[PDB]
Amino acid sequence: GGLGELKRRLLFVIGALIVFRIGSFIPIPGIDAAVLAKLLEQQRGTIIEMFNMFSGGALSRASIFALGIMPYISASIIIQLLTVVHPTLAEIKKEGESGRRKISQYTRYGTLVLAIFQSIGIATGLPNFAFYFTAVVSLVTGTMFLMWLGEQITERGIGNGISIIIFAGIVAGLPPAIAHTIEQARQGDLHFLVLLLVAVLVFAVTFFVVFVERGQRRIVVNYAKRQQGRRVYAAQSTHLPLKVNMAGVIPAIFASSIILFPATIASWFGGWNWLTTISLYLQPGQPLYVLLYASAIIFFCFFYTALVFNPRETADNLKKSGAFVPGIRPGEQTAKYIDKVMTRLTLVGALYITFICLIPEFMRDAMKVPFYFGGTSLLIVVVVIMDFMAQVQTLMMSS
Amino acid sequence: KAKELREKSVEELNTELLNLLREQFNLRMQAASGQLQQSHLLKQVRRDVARVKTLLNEKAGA
Amino acid sequence: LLTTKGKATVAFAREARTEVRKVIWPTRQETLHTTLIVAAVTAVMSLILWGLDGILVRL
Amino acid sequence: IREERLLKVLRAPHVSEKASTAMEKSNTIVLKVAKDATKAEIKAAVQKLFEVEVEVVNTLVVKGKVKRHGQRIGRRSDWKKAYVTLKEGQNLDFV
RNA sequence: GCUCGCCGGAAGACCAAGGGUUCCUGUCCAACGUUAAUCGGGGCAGGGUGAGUCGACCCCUAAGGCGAGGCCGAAAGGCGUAGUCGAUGGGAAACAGGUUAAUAUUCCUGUACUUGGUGUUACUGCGAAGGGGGGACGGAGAAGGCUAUGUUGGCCGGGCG
Ligand SMILES: [Mg+2]
Ligand SMILES: [Mg+2]
Ligand SMILES: [Mg+2]
Ligand SMILES: [Mg+2]
Ligand SMILES: [Mg+2]
Ligand SMILES: [Mg+2]
Ligand SMILES: [Mg+2]
Ligand SMILES: [Mg+2]
Ligand SMILES: [Mg+2]
Ligand SMILES: [Mg+2]
Ligand SMILES: [Mg+2]
Ligand SMILES: [Mg+2]
Ligand SMILES: [Mg+2]
Ligand SMILES: [Mg+2]
Ligand SMILES: [Mg+2]
Ligand SMILES: [Mg+2]
Ligand SMILES: [Mg+2]
Ligand SMILES: [Mg+2]
Ligand SMILES: [Mg+2]
Ligand SMILES: [Mg+2]
Repeated sequence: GGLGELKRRLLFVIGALIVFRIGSFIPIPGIDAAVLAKLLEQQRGTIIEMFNMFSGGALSRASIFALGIMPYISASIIIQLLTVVHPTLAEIKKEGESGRRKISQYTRYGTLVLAIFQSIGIATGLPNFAFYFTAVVSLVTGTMFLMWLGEQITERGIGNGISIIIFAGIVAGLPPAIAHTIEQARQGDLHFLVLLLVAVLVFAVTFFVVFVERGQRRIVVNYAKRQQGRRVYAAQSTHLPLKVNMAGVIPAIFASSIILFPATIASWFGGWNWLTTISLYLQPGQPLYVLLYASAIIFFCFFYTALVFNPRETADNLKKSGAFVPGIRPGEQTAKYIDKVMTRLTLVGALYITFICLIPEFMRDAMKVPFYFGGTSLLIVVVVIMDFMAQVQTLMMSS
Repeated sequence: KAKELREKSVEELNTELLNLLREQFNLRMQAASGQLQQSHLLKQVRRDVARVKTLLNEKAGA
Repeated sequence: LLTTKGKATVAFAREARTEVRKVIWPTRQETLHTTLIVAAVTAVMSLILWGLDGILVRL
Repeated sequence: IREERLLKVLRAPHVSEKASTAMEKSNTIVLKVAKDATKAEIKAAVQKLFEVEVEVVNTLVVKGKVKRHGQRIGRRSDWKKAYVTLKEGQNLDFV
């Protein structure tokens, strides 16, 4: 960070999420400001506070991106389905640079029209055609600005752009709720025993996540090399350090977009009793929701991690460099081995993740205390810390 | 050690020997699986055992 | 189909345990390392958000 | 058999493709055990320490290869590999 | 990969022996290979040999060896009794199918068998280093009954070029 190279990337990201938080306050019609500021006090539907985390306080206060970049991810999965079932997209996806980036531009162009459609869904069902029109216009202007803004953070900014968009979007929604808690902390209105029990549980859960990350699962690999220069004499044991979750950053945001999609389509109408059947089903006070949610998390984590690594490329690499897993045949069998093993790991990873998601709600149902601490946002925050500290160390090895 | 062990009775010493042997087994078991980062422990236990035995003998020898 | 899904999940649970045996047991030193590292990073992000939004909400 | 002797009998769990295949297909573990250990002693040790019920024990003795470290010719040590078959209900612990 | 040619009572499949990792996979090409080598029975690294029924061990002896005492001999030693060793011989029991890059009558699937130990139940005179039977034995010849096996026909799949 003391190097201007990464420092300007970070001061690009900071500014990007600062105009994210500038666009987060801009009213949907021309000036509805006070009217909306009344409607965002939730005369109905408290859980909409979750919808204000990913949008940077859009459903909290009056913005141009209402769901934020959540439409994009809802497209990012859709095309990713269409790439699988439809062969014609499966050919363009394997096509290298322009072929993969044309699919990403079709994901961007499906995204913007999905923001049009969801602005149609809101401004038809929930709020009310002049208001409807100003709604659709401000919402597509915001989703477009933010989509550009998050493809700029991937390039001239730090790390992955969309990741940091959502991560800092939820990170920047916290301070008022805790400001009120620490103002009531010099009084004692809400007892300090429950709040310090949750204060120690956030910290010990994050600690357990990062302790399960501390001790790894390492596959011992061996190198036998003596260089022909008669100098280097080498028998080397190198661990391949498998982590319980492989970049658990993105499938978290993905799974969250797939939670909030039926909550957008079903709950904005309410005149549909089936839609409200499933959006009440999908309210996270119920075991049914957590079942559908579990299947979602495991499917998206398995699919995404299976996407990331190519165990045949990794094994062939290991073979090229003159490395072997002792006792296992180089080539295909190393592939099958590391793949089966990585599967057996990542499944456990997505499992303990679905548990960090589910448990806080049963804890809040049993206990008197009733969104940031509900298990989704706790996890995404643990992942902001993990992501930033892994990306800092990767370039601290460089610097 | 070895002063501390001389202050123990014979029964206690046998129990001690069993404990040491169990630690030895577990240790080389972890070492074979490549799960043992600290190798030095082996030499520590293996030697401690000897100590115990040398005591047992000397107590049954006098 | 459901009994084969059952036996499959039982096999995947055997795999689970197999990967639990390679899981490292409690250590208090790495506990304090993790603890203080994450406490520090969280304190940094919190001081950023507070230094900004405290003076922003105040105005 | 005395528990002192048992503890010195099992050297190490063996890894390989064939070991893997064995463990998955036949519910069988493969151990590297003492040169002088017997099918009896091995059965006893695995039933004692890993708290599992054993069906049957097969054994073989691998002869050592002949290797050269910096032109010096050594001859590696023979060792006894034991295939151990657990009862089908038994589950596999690694400790 | 497609043609062509050779062996086929062997230039084929499998054992004992003698060797001892040459077996299998990866990788390497200096040396080794009567040439080249990207290949190897070469270098380097990792694997691989699973038995109550196969063999050895074991019980029993042949030739022959050793041999308590013993006889004989300058000394060393030589011979030999009781004994005890010695297979190339006698002595209990497993087959078909599946499977590995590499083992399988050894693993697995199925269906068996043997000899001991212990327990129940019924019946009952048991007991050796001794006694008797058996084990237990040549050459040639013949032809009667068979199977291994093969050919035709029937059947079944496929083919009308
Ligand atoms: Mg068997
Ligand atoms: Mg054997
Ligand atoms: Mg040696
Ligand atoms: Mg001829
Ligand atoms: Mg060689
Ligand atoms: Mg070969
Ligand atoms: Mg050349
Ligand atoms: Mg040459
Ligand atoms: Mg070779
Ligand atoms: Mg036999
Ligand atoms: Mg004789
Ligand atoms: Mg004499
Ligand atoms: Mg004589
Ligand atoms: Mg004899
Ligand atoms: Mg013979
Ligand atoms: Mg015989
Ligand atoms: Mg073969
Ligand atoms: Mg007789
Ligand atoms: Mg005759
Ligand atoms: Mg016939």
